[PDB]
This record gives sequence, structure tokens and C-alpha cells, in this order.
Amino acid sequence: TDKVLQAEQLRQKQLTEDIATKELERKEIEKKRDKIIEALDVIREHNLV
Amino acid sequence: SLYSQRLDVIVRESLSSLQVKLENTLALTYFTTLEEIDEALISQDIDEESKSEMRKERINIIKNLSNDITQLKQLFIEKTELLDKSSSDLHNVVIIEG
Amino acid sequence: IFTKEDLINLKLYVRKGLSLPTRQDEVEAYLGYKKIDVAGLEPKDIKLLFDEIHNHALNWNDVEQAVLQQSLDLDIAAKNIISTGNEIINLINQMPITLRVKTLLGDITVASALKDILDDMKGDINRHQTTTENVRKKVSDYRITLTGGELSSGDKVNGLEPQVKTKYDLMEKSNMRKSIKELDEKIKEKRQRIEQLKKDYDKFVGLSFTGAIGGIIAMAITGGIFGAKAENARKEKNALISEVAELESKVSSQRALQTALEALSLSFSDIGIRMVDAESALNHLDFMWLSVLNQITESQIQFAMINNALRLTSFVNKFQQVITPWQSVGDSARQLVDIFDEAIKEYKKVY
Amino acid sequence: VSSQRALQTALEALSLSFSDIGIRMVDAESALNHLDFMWLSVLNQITESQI
Amino acid sequence: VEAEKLSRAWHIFIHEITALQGTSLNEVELSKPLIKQQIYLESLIKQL
Repeated sequence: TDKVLQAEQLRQKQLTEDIATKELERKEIEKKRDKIIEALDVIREHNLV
Repeated sequence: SLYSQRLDVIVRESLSSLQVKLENTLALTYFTTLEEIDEALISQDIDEESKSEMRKERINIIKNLSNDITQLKQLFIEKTELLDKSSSDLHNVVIIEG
Repeated sequence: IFTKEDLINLKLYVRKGLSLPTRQDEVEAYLGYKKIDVAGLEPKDIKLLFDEIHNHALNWNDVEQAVLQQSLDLDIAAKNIISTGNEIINLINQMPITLRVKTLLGDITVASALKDILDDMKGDINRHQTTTENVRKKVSDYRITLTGGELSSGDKVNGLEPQVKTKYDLMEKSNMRKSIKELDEKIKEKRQRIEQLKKDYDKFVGLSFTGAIGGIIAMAITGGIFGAKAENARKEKNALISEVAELESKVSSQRALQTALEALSLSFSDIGIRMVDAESALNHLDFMWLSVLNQITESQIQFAMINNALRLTSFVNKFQQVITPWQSVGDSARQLVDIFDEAIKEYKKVY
Repeated sequence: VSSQRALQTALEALSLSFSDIGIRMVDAESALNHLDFMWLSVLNQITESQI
Repeated sequence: VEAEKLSRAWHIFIHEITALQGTSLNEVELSKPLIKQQIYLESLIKQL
């Protein structure tokens, strides 16, 4: 039971670290779109008139 | 591993023979028979038939006790030397150096 | 001494072993897959493992039925030996000193035919030794079949519990969850490279089309070279897309397959815990059986001493040598019958 | 010699095998030590008789 | 080390049986090392 304990604790520790890593990854992807939204905003200078 | 599991078998069989001898030497009451012959010699008797055969049965129970000691010596020295054989399998088959 | 909760854990192991897949598709559904690409942990190997353990349970149901048979046999051995032995060989407690100084009982060695009944019961006791040694052989060989070593039949088996422990060590380390991590890293590195190639390829077709639409020889040279290279690099690139998608379909799918292997290793760890429980069970059990055979031999050595020279106090001592081990035999036997009896109600209460 | 990277690795496994062989030669050396000392003891006691 | 602990107690036992062979002198001296080994073994039964 204690071996199962420690193995699953290390397991979920790695899982938690990986989840935080993926959260960092998606936050960086959300940082990447800033250039795209700013580019298409500074292109957006003409509308119907 | 073979000699180790073999040694465990030796341990269990040693416990078996130990229980044998703790019930035969220790638990059985040859001592009370010795006391009974002592009381029968305290009992006054025609020493022709009685005390001669009382002494012969003293020799018989002392012979039984010596058989018990013989069991002790033979089986325990035997299994002890078997433990020593397993020890030379263990303590004298070692790899360290290279 | 030996307990019934040992036998409770034994029946837990029985229910575990009878709950095992046997056929290949049964194992594969129980695995949840058909392919692992891991040596020592292949689905056929795990199927063979389950054949070993399930047939080990299909041994033990019958062997434990034989344990129940020898339970009956030791019960009736206790009854018959306690009765006949204690009755007849406590009737001859009577020896006053008057005969004990003069008779020299080995002379008259009525009761002589009654001692022949005792020698018939002695041969029956030797038969009980035979049966008890056979069942102890069954128990200890079943233990070695679990634990490991040379069988008394003469087979150096490895024991199924260390084999299961070894495959548990595989599913602990050679399960290669770190390789699942590194192969997902391989996926994301190849995927990053080929999506760089995707963005590059969009710029490739853009620049190739600009080099096309200029003029006559511009069309010629650029549509010749990169008009073909766009299709070629695109098809190769989409083949790479398919390859990394299959790696996702293999080893990012083996993330979840690895998780199923981890739950399987959890189940195997449970099975190994209950094997350790059965190991202690067979430890206390086989030590009891050894004690039984011990006290039988304790009786039989002094039974070999019996002759027609059974004198007065010589036969008093021989009388004592007879009656001494069978008291402990009956004590252990009645306690053992109690162990047999109390586990019976445990099934309907729990199972 | 970048092929002798792997050839060097094969030489390293060969040197591993040679180290194994040398370990077992040391084992045979102790074997012949105890053995030849026994043989010397045999010839000793023969000479003890013969003198 | 474990086997030396075990077999050393058996050389303790052979030194006990070295102190044996009291032929027919007395009777009440006998089973004192026997009960000592008995209780040490019963501890050793529980040490199993």
C-alpha cells in the first residue's frame, strides 16, 4: 500500500507539473496572438466610407 | 538464490526437529520415571529381583536419555554443518573485485 | 499460531484468480489493446502470464478441496486417535508398586491381543503420516509454485509470485512512461518542424507564384521548378503530417494505453499483495503441517522401540512415550478444526 | 573513424568480455591455489611417510 | 551475518552439550538450558 502510495503520489505530481506546463504553453499561445490582433487592427483603418 | 531458498528449507526443517526434541527431551516425563524408580528403591524390597532389575531399568532410562542426547548431537551438528555448507555457498562464493 | 484470516485471504486470492481472462481476446479486452511494442510486456506474454495464474487458481481450487479433505482426515484422525489412544492407553494407568517390584511385565507380553489392536492403530497412524505428508507435499509444492525453488517432486520452478513481481517491475520501469514523455516530445518536435514547413510552404507557393506571373520565361522557369516542387514538398509534407498524426494515434494514444497499463500495474500490485498474504498464510500453515508430521515422528520413533521386552517401569516409560505426543496432536487438531469451522460463516457474511 | 565509434564500442564490449574472462581466470587462480596447496600437502605427507 | 548469528548459537549449543554427561548423580539439574532454549525458540517462533 505504501509503494502504491508513493508511486501514485509521484505520478500525480508529474501529472500536476505537466498540467501546469500545458497551462504555460497555452498562455504563451495566447501571447502569440497579440501580434496578429495588433496587425489586423493597424490594418483596420478603412470602413465603408 | 538456490542455496538461499534451500537454506530457508533448512531453517524450517531445523524448527521441525527443534519442536521434535522440545517435545521429546523437554516435554516428555522420563524424569518422572527416574523419580519413580528412585521411590521404588526407597521402597524396601528383596533386592534379588527388584534392585537388580531396578538398576537395569535405570540403565534403560539413562540409555533413553542418551538416545535423546544422541538425537541432539547427530541432527543438530548435521544441520549445523549443512548450514556451514550453505555458508561456504554464501560467505565463500563472493564476487567483488573486477 | 495459524489463523483463519489466512484462509480468508486465500479465498480472496481464489476469487481473484478465478476472475482472470484466459483466452487471447479475453486478455486483449482486459488489456484494452492488442499492441504494445514492448518486449517482456507483449499481449501474448501477458496472456501466457494470465494462463499461468488462472491455471494456478484452477489448481488451487482442487488442492484446497484436498485441504478440506485432509481437514476431514485430521478431524477423524483426532477423533479416532484421541478416543482409542486415550481410552485404552489410559486404562493401563493402573500399576501398583506390588506388581511393579516383582512381575517383570516383559514376561507376560488378554492385553497382548489388545496391544495388537494398538499396533494395528500404529500402522493406521503410519498411514495417517503418509496422507498428511502427501497433503503437506501438496501445500508446500503449491507454495513453491507461488514462491519458488525446487519442488519435492523434483522441479526447480521459479515461483509465480516473483515472476509477477518481475513483470510488475517491468510495468513500474519498463512500462516506460518516461519514453511516453519522450515520444510525445518527439511528436511535438516533429510537429513543430513540419508546421514550420507548413508556414514555409505557404510562403513557398506565394513566392513561386510571384516568380510565375511575371513574364514568359518567368512562368517557364518557376512553374517548371517550383510548380513541381510545391506539389512534391506538399505531398511529402502531408505524408509527414500523417506520420506525426499516426504517432499521436500510436503513442499519444499510448498515453491513455500507458494509463491503462498503470491501472493494470495497480491491479498487479494488489494481486502481489494478496500473494504475500497467501505466502504468510502458507508459512503459518506449512509450519503447522510440519509440527503435525513432527509429532507423528515423535510417536513413531518410540513406537519402533516397542517389543516383547516391555517390563514394569520400562512399559510405564513406554506407556508415557506413547501418550505424550498425541495430547499435543489432539490440541493442535481441535484448534485446527476450529480454524476450519469459523471460516465457513465468513463467506455468506462477506462474499 | 566515425564508423570506428561503433567499432570502438564493439571493442569496449570485447574488453568487457575480456574483463569477465580475466575475472574467471582470477577465480581459477584461487582454485589452483587451494588445489596445488592440497597437492603439496599430499606430497608432503607422502615424504613424511617415506623418510 | 544472519547465518553466523544462527550457527553461532548452535556452537553455543554444542558447548552446552559439551557440559552434558552427568551419568546418574542427581536428577534436578536437567532441563534448565532446555527451557532456556525453549523460551528463546518460542521467541524465535514469534520471530518468524
